[PDB]
Amino acid sequence: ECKDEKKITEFLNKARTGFLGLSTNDQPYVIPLNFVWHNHAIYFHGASEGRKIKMIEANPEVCFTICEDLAYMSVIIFGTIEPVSAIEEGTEAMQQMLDKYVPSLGSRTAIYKISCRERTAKVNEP
Amino acid sequence: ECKDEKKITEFLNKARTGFLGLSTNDQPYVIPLNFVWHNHAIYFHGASEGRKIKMIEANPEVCFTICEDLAYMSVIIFGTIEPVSAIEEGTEAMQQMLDKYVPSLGSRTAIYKISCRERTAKVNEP
Ligand SMILES: Cc1cc2nc3c(=O)[nH]c(=O)nc-3n(C[C@H](O)[C@H](O)[C@H](O)COP(=O)(O)OP(=O)(O)OC[C@H]3O[C@@H](n4cnc5c(N)ncnc54)[C@H](O)[C@@H]3O)c2cc1C
Ligand SMILES: Cc1cc2nc3c(=O)[nH]c(=O)nc-3n(C[C@H](O)[C@H](O)[C@H](O)COP(=O)(O)OP(=O)(O)OC[C@H]3O[C@@H](n4cnc5c(N)ncnc54)[C@H](O)[C@@H]3O)c2cc1C
Ligand code: NA
Ligand code: NA
Repeated sequence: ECKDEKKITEFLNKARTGFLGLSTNDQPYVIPLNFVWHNHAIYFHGASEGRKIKMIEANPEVCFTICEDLAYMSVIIFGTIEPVSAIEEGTEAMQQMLDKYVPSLGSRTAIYKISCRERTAKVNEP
Repeated sequence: ECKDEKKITEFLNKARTGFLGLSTNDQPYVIPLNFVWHNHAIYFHGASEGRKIKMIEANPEVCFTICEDLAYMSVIIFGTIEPVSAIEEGTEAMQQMLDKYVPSLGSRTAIYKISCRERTAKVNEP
């Protein structure tokens, strides 16, 4: 039931893959995504078309769950998602990603931002 | 947009962690779980108390997403979840898990079963 803000941040900076949970009606949908943790927020680059985007336009309340090694730590982030229009925020977040992953989603894409309303972390046995 | 039933099965047998997506109202909740793929279904052992179980009793329509290495493969499973009362199905599934993970959730637990109504797989670049 962890609460060490530096450990979590380190984890959120290193973790490669996160799982975005959406729902319209009572029908959940969970997809893996590359992401960066920046500001007090999760950003990812994504095609601005698809099931994920229909659901978001319908219901921007989302969940983002990350879980990995360095016993297992898992973080869950609740908040609301929205596409980024701020050019510089958008550009920072993109550079932050290349730096993270590299130190076609093709036609029409955008940067998306989940504002961290609530966050919970846990360390787990097996 | 893969469709090789043997490759997927091999993947579902080996993958360590899955992500269970639930919703009540328009509020998603995603948690990581140990699991086995058996029958045409996902089973896991879990405490029969907690947020996960309140939501399930309210809305048994769920999503289960698995994503890992052996380029990246990701599988999404849609279906309905329910606790297992069948003693032998329950016992097979439990043995299947020990064999998978080992070849406190404490008080009150159960085996849960997501019946695979629909399944989709994908292989991904980065
Ligand atoms: C490790 C990894 C990293 C990824 N990183 C990113 C990224 O940063 N940005 C990004 O946009 N995408 C990323 N993806 C793919 C991401 O899941 C896509 O956005 C998603 O696959 C397509 O989204 P959609 O809802 O618009 O798809 P749609 O094409 O509209 O999906 C419709 C149907 O296709 C199936 N489906 C969709 N996605 C998947 C999936 N991933 N696996 C199995 N079935 C699926 C579902 O059954 C769904 O109902 C990554 C995937 C992996 C595995
Ligand atoms: C890799 C790994 C494997 C796991 N395998 C299993 C397993 O097979 N069976 C099992 O029951 N559990 C497993 N867990 C833990 C699983 O997530 C628990 O069921 C869950 O953590 C508690 O479920 P709940 O909704 O009843 O929790 P509750 O205690 O009722 O949760 C209430 C609040 O706690 C927070 N929270 C709950 N779970 C997590 C979490 N995992 N990470 C961060 N915050 C959380 C959320 O903010 C939530 O709103 C595993 C976890 C990890 C990381
Ligand atoms: Na993972
Ligand atoms: Na994973």
